Amino acid sequence: LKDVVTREYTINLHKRLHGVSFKKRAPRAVKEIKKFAKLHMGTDDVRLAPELNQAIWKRGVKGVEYRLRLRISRKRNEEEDAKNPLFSYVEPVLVASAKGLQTVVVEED
Amino acid sequence: ANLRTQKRLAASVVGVGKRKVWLDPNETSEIAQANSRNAIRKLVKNGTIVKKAVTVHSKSRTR
Amino acid sequence: GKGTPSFGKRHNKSHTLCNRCGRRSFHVQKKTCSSCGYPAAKTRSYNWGAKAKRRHTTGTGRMRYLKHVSRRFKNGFQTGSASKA
Amino acid sequence: AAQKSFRIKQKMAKAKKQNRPLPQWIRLRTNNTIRYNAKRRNWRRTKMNI
RNA sequence: AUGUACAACGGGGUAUUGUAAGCAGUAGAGUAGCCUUGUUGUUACGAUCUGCUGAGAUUAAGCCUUUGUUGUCUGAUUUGU
RNA sequence: UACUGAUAACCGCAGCAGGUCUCCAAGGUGAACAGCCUCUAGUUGAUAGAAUAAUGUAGAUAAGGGAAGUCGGCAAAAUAG
RNA sequence: UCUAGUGCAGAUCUUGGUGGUAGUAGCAAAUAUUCAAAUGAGAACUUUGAAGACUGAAGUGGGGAAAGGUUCCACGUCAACA
RNA sequence: GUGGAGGCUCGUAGCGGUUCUGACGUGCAAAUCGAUCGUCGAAUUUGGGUAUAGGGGCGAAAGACUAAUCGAACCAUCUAGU
RNA sequence: GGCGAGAGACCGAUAGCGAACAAGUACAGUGAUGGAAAGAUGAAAAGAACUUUGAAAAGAGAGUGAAAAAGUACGUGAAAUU
Repeated sequence: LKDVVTREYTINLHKRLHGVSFKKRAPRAVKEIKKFAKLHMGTDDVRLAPELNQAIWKRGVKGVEYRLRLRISRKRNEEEDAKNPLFSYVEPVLVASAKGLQTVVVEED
Repeated sequence: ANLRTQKRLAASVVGVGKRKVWLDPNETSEIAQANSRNAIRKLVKNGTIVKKAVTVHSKSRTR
Repeated sequence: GKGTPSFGKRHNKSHTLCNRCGRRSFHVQKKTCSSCGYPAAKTRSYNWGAKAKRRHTTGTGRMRYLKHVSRRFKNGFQTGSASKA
Repeated sequence: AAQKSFRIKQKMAKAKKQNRPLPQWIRLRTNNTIRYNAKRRNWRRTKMNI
């Protein structure tokens, strides 16, 4: 309903990928990020930025980073209204080192 | 849309391969209108298609 | 590998078309058709190949002259032309 | 093949002119018993044997 | 279904490995060059070494813990002596 | 006189891991058109998703012993330039 | 009254058709796919772009012989095939 | 020292096909897949053309091969053979 | 056998010529040779205007027709099986 918000989060791909085949680590990272956004925003429609896909596939398939710093943007929908008026846009935050950060809220500016 | 043959004509025109030719999606309607090598040449001229930055193989380590 | 791979090795025609029958039976290294007997004068037939005769005999074609033969016998092999009654 | 003979090419041309469907006005004519072509020939399925 | 609530993060603990990067050094096999000619003369190369450094990284995915941060907590179905 | 020349245009009942003559042939390692990596060129095709029980197939490791196993040291291991 | 190619449960019968098995076995070789956009009624696979990978010049490259025959190229187009 | 022979040898392609009596075994396949193996400059491998035809051929000989067919091919007929 | 005529205590579309139909056809095989299946709307296409749902195919209505329990998957329309 409400909450056209943005926020910044941190995610532990290591514990979400532990035990996983080396040809599926990165794809599972993608699916797990969609699941993360579903949890934290209750949305089903989740669009990931190609910047984020590259930041995941940077070190390859089986070199995915332990942690990631995300900028999620719960937004209103358009375009021949779907099941949900709201979706999520997942984007990266180019940080030098993504350790020691806690999550925050972010506004329109 | 479908731009296979456009990419192919461009490859042959410029003298590179399809793994080099670049077609911007934001002019897709124009490139699909384009059917002939003359039009492909016009498109390269106006920059809607670029040859490509060659992939590097360096020899510093070997030297 | 007497089967499948040898069928893969199989690509050179023993037989090609014949100019008397048009059936792809002309053995090149013998220079004979296996159906009509080309380049012999006679046509190849056998009375054990009854079906073959029936397949290659008179009436399976146009009979470009022979139908008119019986018409003409009926009219008595006449010369000339009509008279505009 | 590429290096071919004129007889082969002749038969091929004839085949190519055969390989197309019926005319629908023939489907329309009187006393017609034809619905479809059945001498139809496709390079993938059956070969000419020439 | 609004609480010694739950989660995601963060922090701390416990563990594993083995002393991170970067900077500096009158450490360094030796070798070139300099001129102020040396009275360690200095500049450049150079495996590696030493200090900052039992440091740094990883640490729950089926580890412990939380005075922190940010969120979430009324959708559907069925049932009767 | 186009085009394929083959894990889809040929033959194998087929869009079959089979078979079918040949020419050109970069850099590095290395003795080497060996194996590994890369450039030009080309592909990214083979039904997919979620779990990760037994059993399988393929691949690996295992203290101490060291062929006692077994028809038989089969297989694997060691050896290796 | 006459006359027969005259009566089927079978013949591993013939031809055609239909089932249970069973929505089952199974669709697993060839290292591997992902993000977004466009189209479209509809996209795991079509097209583009970006990324990650492979063949690694005795190659999944480029050209041919035999064979094949128009598969070549384009436009439309998805009932059947893939 | 030179030189660089060999039906020499190691070992690629290539030709083959030992063992696992492995996989598969209503398969990828009416003989394949993977590893392990043999040989690899010669009695080598091989395309095309050509000759040899059924009680006949060809055979570095297994009764092997002769169009998925061989201790005598395939087609039709004799033949509705007994 | 060929050409032309007439007839039947014959067969009646798994029968009768292999062939009642675009049958010695498609198709297979190197080749010799082999060798199918397949008839019927209705008297007459009058073969379904028009509306609506749907992306469309099709559906529901409408309507033609003596009959859609005749809708080119068309005479009737058995059984297995559903």
